[PDB]
Amino acid sequence: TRITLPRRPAKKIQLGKSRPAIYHQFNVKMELSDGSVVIRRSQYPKGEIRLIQDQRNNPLWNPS
Amino acid sequence: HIWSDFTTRPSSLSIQSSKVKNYLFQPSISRRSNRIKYSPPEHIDEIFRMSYDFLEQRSSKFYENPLKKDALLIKAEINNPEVQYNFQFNNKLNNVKDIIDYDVPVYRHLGKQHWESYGQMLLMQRLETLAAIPDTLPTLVPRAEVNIKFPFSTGVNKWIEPGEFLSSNVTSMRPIFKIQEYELVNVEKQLYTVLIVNPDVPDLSNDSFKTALCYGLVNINLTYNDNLIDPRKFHSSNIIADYLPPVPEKNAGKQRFVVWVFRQPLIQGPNMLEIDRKELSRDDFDIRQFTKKYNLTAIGAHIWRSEWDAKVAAVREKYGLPPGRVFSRVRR
Amino acid sequence: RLMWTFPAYFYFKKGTVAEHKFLSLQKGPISKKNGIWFPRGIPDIKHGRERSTKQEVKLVNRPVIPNDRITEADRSNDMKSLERQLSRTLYLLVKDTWKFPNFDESKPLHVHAENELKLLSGIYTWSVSATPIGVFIVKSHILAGEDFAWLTKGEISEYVPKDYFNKTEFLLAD
Amino acid sequence: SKNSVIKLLSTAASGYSRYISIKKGAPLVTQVRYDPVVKRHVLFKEAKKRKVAERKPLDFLRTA
Amino acid sequence: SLSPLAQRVVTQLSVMSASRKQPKLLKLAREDLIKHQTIEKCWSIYQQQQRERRNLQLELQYKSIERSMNLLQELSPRLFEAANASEKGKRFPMEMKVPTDFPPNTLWHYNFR
Amino acid sequence: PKSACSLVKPVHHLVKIDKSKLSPRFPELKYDKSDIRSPGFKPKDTHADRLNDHYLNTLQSDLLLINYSHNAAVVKGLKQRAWSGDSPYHLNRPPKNPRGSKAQLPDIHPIKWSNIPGLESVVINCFVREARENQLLAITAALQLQQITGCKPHPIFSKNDVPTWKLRKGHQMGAKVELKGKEMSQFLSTLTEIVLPRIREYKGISNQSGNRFGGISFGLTAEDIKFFPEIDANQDSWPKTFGMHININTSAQLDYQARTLLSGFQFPFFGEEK
Amino acid sequence: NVGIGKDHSIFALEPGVVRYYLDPFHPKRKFIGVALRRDLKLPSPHFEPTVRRFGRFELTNKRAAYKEENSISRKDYLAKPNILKQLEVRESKRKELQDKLSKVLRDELKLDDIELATSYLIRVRASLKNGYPIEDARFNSRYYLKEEERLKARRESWTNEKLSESLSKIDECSDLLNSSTSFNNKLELHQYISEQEKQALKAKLLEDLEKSQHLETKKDKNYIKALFKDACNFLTLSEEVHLRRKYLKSVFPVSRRFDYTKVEVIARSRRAFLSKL
RNA sequence: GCCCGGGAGUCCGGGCACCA
RNA sequence: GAAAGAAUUAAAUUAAUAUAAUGGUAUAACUGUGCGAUAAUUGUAACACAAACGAGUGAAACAAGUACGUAAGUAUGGCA
RNA sequence: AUUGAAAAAAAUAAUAUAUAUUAUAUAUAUUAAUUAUAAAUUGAAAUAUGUUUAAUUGAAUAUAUUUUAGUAAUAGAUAAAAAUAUGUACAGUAAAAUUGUAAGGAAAACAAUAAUAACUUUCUC
Ligand SMILES: [Mg+2]
Ligand SMILES: [Mg+2]
Ligand SMILES: [Mg+2]
Repeated sequence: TRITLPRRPAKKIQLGKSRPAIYHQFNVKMELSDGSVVIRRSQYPKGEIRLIQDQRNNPLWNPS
Repeated sequence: HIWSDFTTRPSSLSIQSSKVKNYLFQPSISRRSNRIKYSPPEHIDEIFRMSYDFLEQRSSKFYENPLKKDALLIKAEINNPEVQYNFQFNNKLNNVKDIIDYDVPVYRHLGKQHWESYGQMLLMQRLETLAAIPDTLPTLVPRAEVNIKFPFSTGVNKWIEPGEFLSSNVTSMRPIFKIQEYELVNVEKQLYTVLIVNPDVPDLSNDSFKTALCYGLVNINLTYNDNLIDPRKFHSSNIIADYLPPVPEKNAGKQRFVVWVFRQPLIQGPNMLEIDRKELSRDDFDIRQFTKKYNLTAIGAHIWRSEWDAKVAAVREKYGLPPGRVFSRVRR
Repeated sequence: RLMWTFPAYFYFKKGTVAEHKFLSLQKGPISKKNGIWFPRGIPDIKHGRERSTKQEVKLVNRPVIPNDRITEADRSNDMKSLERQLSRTLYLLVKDTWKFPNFDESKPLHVHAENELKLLSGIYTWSVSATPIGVFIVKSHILAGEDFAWLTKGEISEYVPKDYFNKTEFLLAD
Repeated sequence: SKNSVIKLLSTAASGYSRYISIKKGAPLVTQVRYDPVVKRHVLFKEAKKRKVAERKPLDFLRTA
Repeated sequence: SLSPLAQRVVTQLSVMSASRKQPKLLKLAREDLIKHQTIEKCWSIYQQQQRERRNLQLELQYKSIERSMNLLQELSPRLFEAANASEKGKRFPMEMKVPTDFPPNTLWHYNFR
Repeated sequence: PKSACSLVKPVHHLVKIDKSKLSPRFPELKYDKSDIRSPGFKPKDTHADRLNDHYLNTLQSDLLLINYSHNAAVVKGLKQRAWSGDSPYHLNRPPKNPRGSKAQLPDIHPIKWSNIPGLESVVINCFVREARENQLLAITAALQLQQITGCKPHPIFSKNDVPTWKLRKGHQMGAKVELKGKEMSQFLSTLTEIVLPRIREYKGISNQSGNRFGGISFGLTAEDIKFFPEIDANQDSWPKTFGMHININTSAQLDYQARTLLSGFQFPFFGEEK
Repeated sequence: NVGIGKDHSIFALEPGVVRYYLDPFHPKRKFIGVALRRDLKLPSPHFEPTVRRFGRFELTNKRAAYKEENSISRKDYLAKPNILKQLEVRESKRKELQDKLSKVLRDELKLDDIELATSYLIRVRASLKNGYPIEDARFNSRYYLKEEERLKARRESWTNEKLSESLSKIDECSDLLNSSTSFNNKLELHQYISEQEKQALKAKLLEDLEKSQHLETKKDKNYIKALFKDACNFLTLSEEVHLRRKYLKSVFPVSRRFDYTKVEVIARSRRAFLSKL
């Protein structure tokens, strides 16, 4: 009943030849509720994302 | 722009190859195809220039007693790319004056660092494992490298790795030392001594061993760049015990030959010392006692070890020694 | 240069319209063919990328245009304005030499200070703490909207005596 | 019951054998050891044939 | 061989793995390498300087605070006591946002409450 | 093997000896992990960490100010107690475990310029429990984690056995990722600007959630994970999502300080009274 | 001087006296050891030299000694004949070299003792082949000979005057060789060249190269080759190699290649490999 | 250990040696 | 005055040890990893412990080959 | 070496070639490869060869030839989840208890929980 992916013989990573994980990322533009844009490095392929529900419109983060 | 100037600053602080310098300032990989293939990282130029400017400024700021001054100089220089290039990518052993001056403090410092990184450690290990130190001379604190060579016999060129086995052929004639000093010491007034001792020759009376002094130089003058102790330099007045080769008796273990280097005690000119060349017993010899007598401070050491072989008889004959004893194969 | 390949096969499907569109933007790497000279090394391509070199990837619905980071510059005048140097820490300063809002014993000190300044406008501040600094000075942070003057840490040096600046230099951050 | 004996013959044909015990499932054993006739190490191989608890050949070449 | 779900899972796994995705490690000419090293060193030095600056500033501030406390206790004891009152439950404004990359539509608020 | 008897022979020098350097075996390993020559190289300061900048400029000074008590010296916590020497049996006796607890506790140092509270590290552990049955779930969880963060997670295996729940040792279940430096800052920003706000009924972190030596923790349900950018952009791709715990380690000596620090970064602690 | 067996049984490695001790280096451990002689204490001073036993006796009985001398490892025995053969081969080679040197000398017309000179030359050559500056190498070679002479004198109780004379002669020979002859790039012997002269020659060669960097014929190529043919005598090996690389470029500036523009097929001026190759 | 009966493998029941 | 490194001190201990109980064990025998599947090899084994004998136990050294180790060395199956 | 860009050389190490010595040295040249390995009709890419259009360029589309896609973990000398029980080499520390945290509690996972005196390097008043 245990559903698994039965492993292959893994690859031997020699000592000294281990290369660190540098995942492919993009410099994404994040637009908040208001006009404030903020840059973040993200792994998903998209240049721009505007947001509807954010901290800037939520009453908990701002009593104005 | 202090690193561009070369009035007071020695000429060694620059890269002597012009092309390389040019490349650095705005390559070396010889083959054309390979060069074509090569692709350097972007924006290296401007950023590099900025870095250079920063470091140059720092150096200038730094620029202004002797040891302190030397230290300051070293601090000022180290980050110079040119100096780094010179040190890293040119040979430190058989040094070439203009590329790397050990007169220059920065280079000296770098050399010391390099030594600390590996060779020194190796030497220490060899001393400890083979029981060179506690057996002959209580301890040492590295200070200066000491590389030996046996050029005359055979004729080949090789720096001996510490704790090697040398054939009787190889160690038939005397060795050459290169005592690479660091640590801002005086050069005119400072003299050195060098002793090749072997502590494990069979004492039949006690049943233990006794230590023989197989080669002894005293009152040697050294220089930071010029430090090869060849028969050119020392003269026959400086030899206290002239070279005797390793001639291990059959089944007398592996005899450890451990070359010690000491610096003289310092009081106007070069201070010498007599050492009653005749009186000093070389066949059985107390190193510690000797040191105590003349107040030496062992700076550096090196070591090799010899075993019996077919060749040793011939060597003995050449040197005009006895035929050599033979011992039972059992450690009874 | 060192990044991994972009694994398009996961994000985009192998028969989708979006995927197709994405593909259309991208240009592939020059593959290898037996019989040709490649003088820049042979193309070591794996998973749709030349390993040799760096690899890049082109890309209400609306293009996100950022707001300008220089309104103060545009103004070129308003030293009594908050929307001035946006990416710099500002400090309130008042005229009489001229200096920080001095105000001259039943109440706690910070609270008293807060009260005093609250009256001059009608603004909304927050005291960081009751603990004072320096000669007794309080710190506080603004959140709402003789001279009402706002300045950066460098600008203040020109607008104030040297000794005074020295006394309170380490307070004014960058 | 579990552990059977087997005879390992020198691959150099000096006829110097050596014996060891193994499990019944055990893989086809070989071991290099000293042969006093030839006076050097040599491979020793199973003389008598015996059935082996078959293991699947692990796949390094990412199949299917 | 495998179910569609299994395939999907495998794909997901791959997305994380370095299998076939990682490029060849960058080599450098000796001179280039040296340059890089120098740059790195410079950067490090700069960082250290910055740290010192900030640290120094902090120290100065602390000293100032201490001085103030000393003065205050001497002068108005009650006031000093009040100042001391431990801020065990203090909590930052919340309206006092974190600096963004680019500024908002309304570059500041005037009216409140 | 004859000996079985560990006994290091003492040396006759003060030279340290880093054996690895005398061996030529792993020539790539000889360089640092940040030296360009090493295959283990990766760039560190790719861009500027905005959150860290904020902390440095604005927050650090504030923290220093607020925490400052007047002449507060160390209230060194409970330690191992030495034995009173009123009897000969005490002589070579091990000390008494701390009056309060079994474990020994650290000293609380006063908050000066040298040791202001700061963010040390953020650990996320997603122990998908349904992975006892299906092992692909674990993989999916790990992928999700990776997507969220941008740095390789590590598998979480079931360390214990228990019959009541279907749990057996040696079973991959969930993923754990250690976030540090700029990456961690980025993650925190994402949490604060986007996720925590968007979550429907969130009243903020609980004030009782203090580790007590300046560590804070909180959960996220399986629903809230959808609100992350890397998942929200493709809901088609993520059918199952897995809840997670988030632990935040700080340079704070005490929990209250840590929570104050966190508040500076826009963390609502309206969950309770301390 | 104590071992430890599989049971943790402690046993003596040497004859001596048993002692039980506490070692400062190892607190909370009890030690059993063997002091080599009774009088001395066993947690022995850390820096004082370690008292070893040696404890082998020497084979006075002559036959026994002889036997001992004869006997060697098996490996040595196995690989001794081969080694001997190799040595013989080397010797033969050396002899050949010496002969060649002698011939060269004869050709030159220099005075010579001759055997000694040849030996010296060979030594110098060997030194050169190994990493040595040439003058230094020569000096070393000279010194070896001198040392040998000294040894001989010591052996045979010579009249020091004779020894001195011999040394002088050797020196003279060296001078003659040093001034008259010099090895080259490829380690063959020829007539001597000074440093300045060598430099001048190099300069001339460079000039020639500059002049004739067209190579538009087979004849031209041949000429170039001829010119190159005397370069060993006044040039370092590396430099020579570099020069060769520069100016005997197998091809000069019908195939196909790739370019930054778009494939590019090239026919070539077909007189770029006919005269080149 | 070997031989049967119910290509390989497992699971069961018969014999045939070994039985000093 | 800070950062980093090297550490050092304290606690070490009932976790772990293929397997009972005991004695040991962080200087790790306990755990992780590289190489290696080689000392879970071949002739002589002195001398001890133990011991009625038959047996058992530790084992230096000599010789032949092998593995790992920069080297020192270590390995004649398993912490006992 | 020919293509790009706009006299030479002086480390370590690796590789290629030569030779020195009863010395695993030296001389010259160049700095390759660093996670890959058979078998895919519909996936994708490139190049070569045609036709069309806004001598060429771009674009479209056809044919041929190849290249990729078999997607599979650990990326660390990994360190108390499993899997290797014998050798060696190099390294490191366990457990409990307590305080916490989506489902999650008595009992799944993760985090945190002893002292910095002296020393070295770095940055700085
Ligand atoms: Mg026990
Ligand atoms: Mg063991
Ligand atoms: Mg008996």
